[PDB]
Amino acid sequence: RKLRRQMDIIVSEVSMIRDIREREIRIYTDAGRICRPLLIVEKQKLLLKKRHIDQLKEREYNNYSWQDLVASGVVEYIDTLEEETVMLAMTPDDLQEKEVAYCSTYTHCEIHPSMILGVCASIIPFPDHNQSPRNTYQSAMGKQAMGVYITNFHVRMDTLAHVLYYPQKPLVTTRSMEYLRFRELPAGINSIVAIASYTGYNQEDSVIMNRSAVDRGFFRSVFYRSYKEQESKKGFDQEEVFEKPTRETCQGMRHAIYDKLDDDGLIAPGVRVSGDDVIIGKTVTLPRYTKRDCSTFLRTSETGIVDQVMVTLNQEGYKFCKIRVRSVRIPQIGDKFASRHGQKGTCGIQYRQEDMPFTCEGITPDIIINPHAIPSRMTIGHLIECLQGKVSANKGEIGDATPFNDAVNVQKISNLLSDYGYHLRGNEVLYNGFTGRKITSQIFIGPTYYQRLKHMVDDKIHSRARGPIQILNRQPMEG
Amino acid sequence: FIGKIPIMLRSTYCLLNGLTDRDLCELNECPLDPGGYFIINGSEKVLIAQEKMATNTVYVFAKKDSKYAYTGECRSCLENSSRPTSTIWVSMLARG
Amino acid sequence: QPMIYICGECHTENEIKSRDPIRCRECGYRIMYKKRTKRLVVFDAR
Amino acid sequence: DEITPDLWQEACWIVISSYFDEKGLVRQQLDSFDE
Amino acid sequence: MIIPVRCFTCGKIVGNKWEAYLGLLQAEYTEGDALDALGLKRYCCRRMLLAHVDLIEKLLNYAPLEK
Amino acid sequence: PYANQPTVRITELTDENVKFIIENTDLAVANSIRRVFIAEVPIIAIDWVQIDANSSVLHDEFIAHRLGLIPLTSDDIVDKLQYSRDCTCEEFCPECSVEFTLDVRCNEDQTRHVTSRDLISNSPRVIPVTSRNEQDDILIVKLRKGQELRLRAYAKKGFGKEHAKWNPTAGVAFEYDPDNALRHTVYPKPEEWPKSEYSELDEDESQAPYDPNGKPERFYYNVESCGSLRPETIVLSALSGLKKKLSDLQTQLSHEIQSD
Amino acid sequence: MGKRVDFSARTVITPDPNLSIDQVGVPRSIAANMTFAEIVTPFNIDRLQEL
Amino acid sequence: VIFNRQPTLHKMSMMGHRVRILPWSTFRLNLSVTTPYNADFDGDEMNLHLPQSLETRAEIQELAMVPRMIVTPQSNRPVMGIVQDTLTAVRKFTKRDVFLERGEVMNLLMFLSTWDGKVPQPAILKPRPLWTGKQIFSLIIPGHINCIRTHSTHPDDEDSGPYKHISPGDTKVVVENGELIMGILCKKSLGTSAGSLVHISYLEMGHDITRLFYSNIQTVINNWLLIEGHTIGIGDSIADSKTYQDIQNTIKKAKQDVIEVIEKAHNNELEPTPGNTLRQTFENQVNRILNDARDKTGSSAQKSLSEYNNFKSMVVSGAKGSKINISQVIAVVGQQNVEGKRIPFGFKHRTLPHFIKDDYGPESRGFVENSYLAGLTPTEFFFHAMGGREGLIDTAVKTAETGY
Amino acid sequence: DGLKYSLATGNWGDQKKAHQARAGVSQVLNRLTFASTLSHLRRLNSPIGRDGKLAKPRQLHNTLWGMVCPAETPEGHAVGLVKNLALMAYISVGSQPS
Amino acid sequence: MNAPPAFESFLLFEGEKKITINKDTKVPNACLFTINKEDHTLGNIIKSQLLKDPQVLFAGYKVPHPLEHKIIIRVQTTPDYSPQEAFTNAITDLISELSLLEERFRVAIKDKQEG
RNA sequence: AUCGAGAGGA
Ligand SMILES: [Mg+2]
Ligand SMILES: [Zn+2]
Ligand SMILES: [Zn+2]
Ligand SMILES: [Zn+2]
Repeated sequence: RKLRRQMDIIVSEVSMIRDIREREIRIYTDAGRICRPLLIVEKQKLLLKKRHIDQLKEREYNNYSWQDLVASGVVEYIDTLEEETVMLAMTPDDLQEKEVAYCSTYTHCEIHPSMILGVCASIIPFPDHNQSPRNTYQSAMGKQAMGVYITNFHVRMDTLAHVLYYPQKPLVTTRSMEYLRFRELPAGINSIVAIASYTGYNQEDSVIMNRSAVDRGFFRSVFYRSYKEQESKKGFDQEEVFEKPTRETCQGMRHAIYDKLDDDGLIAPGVRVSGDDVIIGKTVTLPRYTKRDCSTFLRTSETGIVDQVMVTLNQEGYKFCKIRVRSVRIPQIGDKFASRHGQKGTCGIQYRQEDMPFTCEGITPDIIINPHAIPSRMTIGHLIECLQGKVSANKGEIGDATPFNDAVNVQKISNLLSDYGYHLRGNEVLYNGFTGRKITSQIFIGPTYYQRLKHMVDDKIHSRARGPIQILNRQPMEG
Repeated sequence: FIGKIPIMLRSTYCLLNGLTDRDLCELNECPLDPGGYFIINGSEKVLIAQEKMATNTVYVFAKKDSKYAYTGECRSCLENSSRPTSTIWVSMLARG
Repeated sequence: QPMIYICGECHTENEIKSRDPIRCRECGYRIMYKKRTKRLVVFDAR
Repeated sequence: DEITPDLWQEACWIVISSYFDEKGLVRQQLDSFDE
Repeated sequence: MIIPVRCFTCGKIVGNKWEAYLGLLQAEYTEGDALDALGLKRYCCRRMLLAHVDLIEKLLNYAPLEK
Repeated sequence: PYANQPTVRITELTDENVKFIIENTDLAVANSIRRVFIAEVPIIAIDWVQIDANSSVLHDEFIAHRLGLIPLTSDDIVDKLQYSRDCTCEEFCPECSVEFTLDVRCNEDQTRHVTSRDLISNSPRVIPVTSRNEQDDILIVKLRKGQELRLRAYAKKGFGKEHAKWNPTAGVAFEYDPDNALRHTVYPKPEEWPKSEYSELDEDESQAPYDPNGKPERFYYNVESCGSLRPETIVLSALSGLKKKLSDLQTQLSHEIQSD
Repeated sequence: MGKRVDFSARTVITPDPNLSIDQVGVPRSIAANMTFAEIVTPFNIDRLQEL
Repeated sequence: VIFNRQPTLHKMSMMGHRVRILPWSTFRLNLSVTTPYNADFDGDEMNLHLPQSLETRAEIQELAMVPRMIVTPQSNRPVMGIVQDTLTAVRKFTKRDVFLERGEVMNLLMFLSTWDGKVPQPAILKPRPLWTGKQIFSLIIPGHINCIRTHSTHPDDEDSGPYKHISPGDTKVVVENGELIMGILCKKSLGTSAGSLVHISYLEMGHDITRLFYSNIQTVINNWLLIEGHTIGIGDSIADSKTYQDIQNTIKKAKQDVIEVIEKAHNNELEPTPGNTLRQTFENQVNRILNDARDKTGSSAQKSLSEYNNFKSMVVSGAKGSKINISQVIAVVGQQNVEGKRIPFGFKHRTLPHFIKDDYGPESRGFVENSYLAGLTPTEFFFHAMGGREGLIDTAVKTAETGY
Repeated sequence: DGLKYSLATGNWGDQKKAHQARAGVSQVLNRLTFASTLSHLRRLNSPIGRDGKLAKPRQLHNTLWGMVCPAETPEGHAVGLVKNLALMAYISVGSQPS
Repeated sequence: MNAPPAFESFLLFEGEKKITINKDTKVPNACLFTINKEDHTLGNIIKSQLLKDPQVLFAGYKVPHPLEHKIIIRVQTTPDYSPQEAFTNAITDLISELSLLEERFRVAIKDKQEG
C-alpha cells in the first residue's frame, strides 16, 4: 500500500486484496477492472488537508492537478474486490467521535455520495425525494429531450437532428451538471407550471400549454433531415447521372413536377418542398427511351425547406451529394413533454393568454399539469424543484438540488420564499380566465424545468385506404 | 503496408489530439465533442463495453439441479493467445 | 448554365459543369456547396 | 491543516472539479484504444 | 441560442436587456441586483435573463461558408 | 333592469403602465375588459418578411419570427389603417401596411450586432419602440465578418387573438376584494398569506369578516404596456373595441329578428 | 390468423372532456384519406353528386 | 369506426365509436373510456378501423358500440366509471356544505344535456336562495333509480348507534326515486364496483340513458371544478411539529426494539418458533417490529391530515393514491425488499462497505426511516433503487409469460 | 475490411460467421442531445441475452455502488442488462506484473 | 399539418351567420341564441347583464367545444316579456355602461395628466 | 426492394 500510494513500483491501477479469514493475498494488474477514487483515512483523520485544497484552488497557475493528489497519497483508486475489505465513511462527519462509536476504524471516505449516479441521473434535481422508478424513467427521457446536441451542427449532415430555438439552463441544478456541460448545451426550458385541474384537458398525464407562450417561441424547435445520393458508373452498359429528367427521354417519371431542380439535377437551398417532391434528379440509361427515372423524392409528409446542398466525390470517385431539409416544429396538441422527474405527458389543448388562469400580477402558467400524477407517482422532487425555482427566480441565483445535502430542506426553502412576499408553500390565488372569478382553492405554481421530447404527433399520424401491397403476399405493406 | 486501422477520435493518434478550442473550431469541430468513437464510411460508431467473467480465478458454484453437488471453475488464460481461454472444471459427484 | 458552387475550404465561387469532377480550382478541395436560390422566399413572421 | 464541514463542502467539490478537469468523461475509451 | 425578444409568459420585451445585464454583472452587480436595475420584477421575466445561454457566440466562432 | 354607472380613479400613470380602479360595475364586465386588453386591442406588427440574403447563423424562420416579435409604435396610425384582408389593394399599400427594410453586412473583425435600429421604416410614425427618443435596441442577430442579412418586411394591423405579437400588454394585473370578505377563495390557514397591496387591514387581522350580501366591486388594474401603445391608449382602445363588438352583434341580431 | 388491413389509421390519443363516451375525435387529414363506399340511390343522388 | 388499443386483452379493447371531426392531429377520447382500453395520454397510440359495408357497420352499431360495453360479463359489473378530475370534484361537490348561487346553477344547468328546462326550488330560500350540489346532481341522475352506498370514510360504528339514518358525517349515500337525498359520492358510488350508481343506471335504464349519464356527470362537474379548483403542492406533503415528533419517537422506539432482539439473539436467549429455524425466527421478529413501526407512523401521518389536504382529497375520492402513499410521503418510506427478504449481504457479510460485518440492524438491511419529503440518505437511496429495479424486472418478464 | 466490417455492422467476428458472432457491439453514436451522446459513450452491456427470464442477472447488485449508475437502465426487454458507468468510475487498462 | 388558421376564431366563413335564433320547446318563452366566432368575453358579459334583468327567469351561456368558435346563450323570460327583447336591452345596457366608462376614463386621464 | 442487425415507443 505504501508503494502504491507513493507510485514507485505499483501503478495506481493495481488492486491488492488481503483475505484475512483466508490466508490469501490477491494482486490484480489485469485490464477491465472497474474502480473509483476514494479519500484515504488515517487513524481517524482524512489525509486530505487544507493545504491540498489551497493548492487545488490555484490549479491554473501552480499546475497542481488531480494527479498531484494521487501522487501525495491522499486519494486512492479502489476496485470492487478491494472494496470488499474497505471500511468506508460516507462523509467526514462519520469520523467524528460519538458517545457510542460505530466503527472507529475507517480506512477510506467518500469524496461525495452523489457520485454514485451516472450522466443522465445526475441532472435530476432532488432525486433522493422521488420514487426510484421515476428516476429511472427520467434517465431515458433526458436522452430523448431536445436541445442543442452539438455546437457545430451547422456543418454536420446527420440523417436526423432536432434543435431547440431557445434552450435554457435550469434554475435548479445539481453540482455534478457542471461537468456534464449541461450549462453549455442545455435541453429544456424553465417553464411556469401550475399544478391544477382546469377544464379537464390535462387529465391522465396530459398537459395544457399556453398558446401565447408558444406564439413567442416557447419550445419551438427545428427538425433536420439529410438525404444522400450518388451516381454510379459501375458498368459500360449502365450509368447513373445527376440531371433534370425530361418526360420525352425518361420513362418512369412520377407526376411530381421536376422544375424545382437546377440544370445539375439538384434542388437549391431555400426552396420549399413537400411530400413526393423530387430533390435529386437522377436517371439510369437503359440497356421515353434510353433513360429510366431513379430520382430521389422527399419522404411523404415531410414538408420542409432545403437548408443546404453539398456535392463531393465518394471513395470510388463518383459524384456524391447530400441535401439537408429543415422543418420548423411549433409545439401542438399531441407533442410529448416531460419534467426531470419522470412526469411525462402529451399536450391536450392550448389556450391563449386571456383564457388561462392568472395571478393578481399578470402571470399565467406556461404549462398546467394535473394534480393526479403526484399522489401515486410520489415525485416530491418535482414539487421541491418548483418551490426552489420560485425562490431562485425571485432571488436571482441558481438553486442547488444536489441530492444528499443536509443544508437544504423544504422548511428553509419555504422560509426563503416567504421573504419575497409569496405564500411560503408555493401556493397562489389564481383567477379564472374565462370569468375572472377567484378560484376557491389556491394553486401550486412556480418555475419548473421542462423538456420537449422528440416524439411528435406529426411524425406518427398515419392512415391508409387501399395503397401499395407486398409482392409475395398481396397484403398491405408495413410501416 | 499490411492494412488500415480505424482511429478513435481525440485519441493519441487522431489529428485532433491536443488541439486548442480555437484550432478545433478552425477545423469545424465542436470543442465540447468528447470523442471516443470511430468514423466508418462517414458513420459515427461507438464500441459498447462487454461484461465477462474474470479469468484465472477459482470460482466454486453449487448446482443441485445437476449431477454435481459442487463445481470448481477456472477460466484460465495466458496473457495473450489466439487460442481462446481454457476452462477447467473440478467437481464432486452428487450423493446418489 | 454556370452552376456556381462555393468551396468549403477557401470559400471561392467557381463554375462547375455537369460531368466535371468536383474540385476547387483554387485549393483543390473536393467539398462544395450550392448557392442560395434566387426564388422568392416569403415568411409570415409568426 | 484540517478541513472543517463548512469548508468541507467547497473542498470536496473542488476535488471533484479537479478530477473532471484531468480525466473528462470518456477517459476509459481513449485510454483503452491508446493501449 | 440568442436572447428571446419577449418573455414567454407575459410578453415583456427582454431582447434589449442581455448586453446590459452582462455589463452590470462585470460591474460587480449581483444577478438579483442587476435584474432589479433592468426593471425585471416578475419572476418570469427574471427567469428569462437568469436562465439564458448565449450559444450564438460559439456559433460565431466558426468561419462562414461565403467570404 | 338597466346599466351600471361605473366610476374610475387613476392612481398611477407613467409611460409604461397605468394603475386605476373601476367601481360600481360587475365582475363579468371587468374580466371582459381585461381580456380585451390582452387579445382584442389592434396593433401594428411585422407579419410578412421577404429574405433576399441571410448568411447569419440563424435560419430564415428564426429571423422572421424575431422580427415579428419586435414592437412598433402604433399610437395613432393603427386607428387609420385598414386590415390587410379588408383592403382592396394588391399585396400591400400605405392604407393597410408599413414597409420596412434591413440591409446589414459585417466587414470588420468585431462582431456586428443587428438590432431594431437597423430596421428602416417608410412611415416616420411607425418605428421600433426602442428607436424612439437608457434602453438599448432589441437584438435581432449577431454577424461576424463576411455574414450579411438583407430583407424586406411589411407590418400589418392585428390583435392578440390571432397571434401574441399583436398583444400590446406586458402583464395585466387584476384584483378584486383584496381582503377575502366575499370568501371567493378559502384559505386553510389565513394567517400565513401575505397581505395584498390594496389591503386595508391591521397587521393582526388576516382577512375581513364574511359579507353575506357582498358582491364583487372595486376592481383593481395595473396595465403595463409593451411600448407599442400608451397604457391609457390601450385602455381606451379596449373600451372602444368591446363597444364595437357589442354594436356589431346588435346590428346582426336586429337583422335576424326582422328576418322572422 | 392476422393480416395488415386497408382502411385503418393510427395516431396519438389526447383527452377530450367535451365528447360523449361513444364519440371519437378524428383529425381532418385522416378523415380525408379514408373513404366509405356509398351506393347511389334516388334518395341520396343529389348529396353524392355534390360530393 | 372500431377503436382499438394494443394489447387487446378483452372485448372492451375494441369498441365502436361515432366519428367527430376536430382540428388538430390527435385522436380524442372521453376520459371515462380510458379504463376499458387501459389507456392514458403519455404518448399512447390507438388504432382506428373503418367498416366498409352497411352490414359491418350495422354489426358494429348493434353489438360493439361503447354504450353496450358498459357492463362486462367477466365480472357482472361496469367497466367504466367516473375518473380522476370528475371523481375528486364530485366528491367535493356532494359535500353537505356546498351552496350555489342563481348564476352558478344556471351555468351548470347550461351544461346538462337531459335537463327539462325547469329550475328546481332552492333548498334554502331565505336569506338569498341557495342550491346545494346534491340538488344539481339529482338533476343529473336518470329516471327514478334507487341505490344505497357508503362513502369511503364511513365510520364502522355509525350503522349500529343512533344517527344511522341522519349521518353526522354525510356518509351513507342514498339515492331514492332518482334523487340524491344524502351522502358524499366517491369511487364506491360512481366507480366500476358492482352495485354502484352507474351499474344500477345501466340495469334499470338502457345503455343510451347511461351514456348520457356519464357525459352529463363529466361536463357539469368539470364546469363546477372551474370554480372550485383542485391542486397538489408542497403544503400537502407537510405535517405539524407534533406529528413529526411522534413519528420520530416511534422510529426510535422501533430501532431500540430491534437492537434488543439482536442482543437477545447474540446471547443465545432466542428460541425458534415451531416450523422455523433460529434465523427465520429472528427475521420474523425484526420484520414484525419494523412493520408495526411503519403502520404506527402511517396512522399518525393519516391523523395529522386536515380536511383541506389535497393528498387526502384525492385518496378519499378514490381518484388516485392510497394511504400508503401518504404514509411514505409524510412518514417513513419503510423497508426495502429483494425477493421477499431484507437487503442481502451482497458484499461479504455486508450490504455496503459503509457498514460493519454482521450488522442486522434496520439501517444496514434496508429500512428507510425517512419520508420522501425529508429525502433519503445515500444508503437508503441505493436500497430503494434496488427495490424499484425488482418491480421493473417483474413487469418485463410477466408480460411474455402471461401472453403465452 | 475485417476491421471495417466489424465496426460497421457491429457483428464482432468474421463476416462469414455472422450468425455465430455476437451483435450489438459497435453501435451508431446517438446524437439526439449532448447527454445522449455522453451516456452512449459510457454504456456497458451484459451479453446474457434479453430472452432469458431469470431476474438475478437483471437485479441491482450491492457491488454496483459507486461503479454503475443505479438508476439509468432501459425499461424494456433489456432492463438490468444494459448499464451505465457512475460519474467517477474508471476502468483499468492493465499493466505488466513483472 | 392539421392546424387551423389563427384567423378562423374570429373571421366568419363565407355563408356563416353571425347569430342564429331558435325556440326552446321544453318550456315557454325560452330562446337559444347561437353566435359564431365569439367566445367567453361577449357570452359572459351578456349573460351577467341578462341576469341583472328582473323579467329574465333564466340566463346562461356555454362554449360547446373549446376547439370550435361558437357560443350558445339560453334566455327565458316572463310571459309579459320576450327573450329577444331581453337580449336587445342587455346589449343596449352594456353599450351605455361602456360609453359612460370611456367618458369617465378620459376625464380621469386628463385630470391625472394636468395634476 | 429484400434480408439481417441495432436503437426506440406503448
Ligand atoms: Mg401510457
Ligand atoms: Zn477552394
Ligand atoms: Zn414575464
Ligand atoms: Zn392596401
